[PDB]
Amino acid sequence: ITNLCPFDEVFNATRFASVYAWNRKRISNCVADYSVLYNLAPFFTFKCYGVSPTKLNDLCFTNVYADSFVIRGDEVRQIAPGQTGNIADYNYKLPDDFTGCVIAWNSNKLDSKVSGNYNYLYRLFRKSNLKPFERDISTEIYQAGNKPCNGVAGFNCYFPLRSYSFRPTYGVGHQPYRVVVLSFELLHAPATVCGPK
Amino acid sequence: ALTQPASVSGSPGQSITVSCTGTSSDLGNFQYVSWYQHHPGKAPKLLIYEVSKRPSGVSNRFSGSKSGNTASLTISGLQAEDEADYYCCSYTTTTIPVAFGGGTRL
Amino acid sequence: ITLKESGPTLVKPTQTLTLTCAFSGFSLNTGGAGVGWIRQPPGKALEWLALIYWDGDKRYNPSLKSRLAIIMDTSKNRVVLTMTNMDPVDTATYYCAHHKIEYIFDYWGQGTLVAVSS
Repeated sequence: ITNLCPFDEVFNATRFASVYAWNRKRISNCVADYSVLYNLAPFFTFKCYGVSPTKLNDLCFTNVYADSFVIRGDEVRQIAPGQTGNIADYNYKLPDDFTGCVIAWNSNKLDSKVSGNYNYLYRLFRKSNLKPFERDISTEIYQAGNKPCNGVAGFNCYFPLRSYSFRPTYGVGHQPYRVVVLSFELLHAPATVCGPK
Repeated sequence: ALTQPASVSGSPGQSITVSCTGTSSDLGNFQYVSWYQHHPGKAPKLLIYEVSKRPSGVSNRFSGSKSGNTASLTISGLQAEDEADYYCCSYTTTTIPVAFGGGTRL
Repeated sequence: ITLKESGPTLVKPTQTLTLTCAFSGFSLNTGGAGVGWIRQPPGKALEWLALIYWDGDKRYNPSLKSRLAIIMDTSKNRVVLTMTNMDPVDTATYYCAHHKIEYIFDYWGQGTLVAVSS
C-alpha cells in the first residue's frame, strides 16, 4: 500500500523504443486503479484477452510488465495470441496462453515527421523463426543460400534492416498507432500490486 | 499548389463564406487543414485545426467544415476588425510537402 | 510565450545570411515538435523552407537544400538560420514558428524583413 506507481512514465514517455528492440519496465509495490486510461485519447482498440476492463479494478496481480512498440498502420490486428505475420515471425511474439491485454491509440501527432521518420527499424527476414518473448539486436550482412559474402553488398547480399517512412499524409492504415502490452498472473504468488478497496 | 478565390466580398453582419480546394491526386489530405489570420504589422495566429475544431481563447463566431475535395470555413458577425486575410494550409506529397495556397482578400 | 529573431536589415547580395531566433519557454520534453522558418515576398504566396526537430533531425526542402544551413545551439538558447548565395528574387521577411502536427504553425513572431543592398 503506497502511492500511485508511475504509469505516467510508460504511457506518456517522450519516445518509444523500436519494434526490433523493445524495453521492459517492471512495476511492483504500488496500488493502481485502471481508471486514468480512459482520459488519454480515443482508443483505436482496447480489446482485452484475459479479463474485462470494467472488472479489472478489483484484482491483484503477482507481477506486471509494460512494453513499448511502434507498429505500422492497419497491421496491428496480428498482435494476438496465435496470428502470424511479418512482425509475428521475425519480431515480438505472443504466447498461445496470453494473459493481460493490449492498449493502442493513434500517435500520428507525436511520432510523425515531414518526409517521414527513419528512427524506427524492423527486421524483415531471419535465418529461422523465434520463440515468444525474445530479442535479437545482432546486425550482420545476410547472404542468400549459397554464395558467401561478408561486409560487402551486392547480388543477394544486403543489410537486414529497413527504415519506415511514416509521413503525415499516409492516413489510416499506414500510421504509427502506438501500443502498450501488459502481462498479468492471477493469484499465483503474493500480490505486489492491487486495487483500491 | 492550391487554388483559392482571389477576391471575396459580401454584405456586413452575415451572409459570407470562403472556401479552399485543390487537386485530390496531389493532396492525400483526410486530415490536417487549417486557416490563419494575417494583419498588417502583426503576427499571424491559428484559428482552426483538424478540418473543424476550435482551440481555446478564440471567438465563437469562427468555424468551418470540409466536404469531398472542398474545404471551407464559416464566418459570421462582420465587425470593423474582421478585414483580415485567411490562409489555408495542408500537407502535399510532391516536391514541397507544405502548400499555403493563394489566400484571400478582405 | 514570446518569440523573437534578429538579423541584418541590409545585406549585400554576395553576403551569406546568418539569422538567429530565440524562444522563451516551451515543452521541450515532447515528440514531433520543432521550429521552422517561413518567408513571404511582396505579393504572390507563402512557401515553406525548413524546420528542425528536438532530436536534431534535419529536413530541408527540395530544390533549395544546397543554399541553406542550420546551427543548433543545443542549450535551448536559440536556433540559427544560415543561407548561402543570396538571390534578389528571395527578398522577403522571415518568421519563426513552433511546428507541430496538430498545429501546423502554432505561434508566430512579429517578423523581420531584409532586402538586398546592391
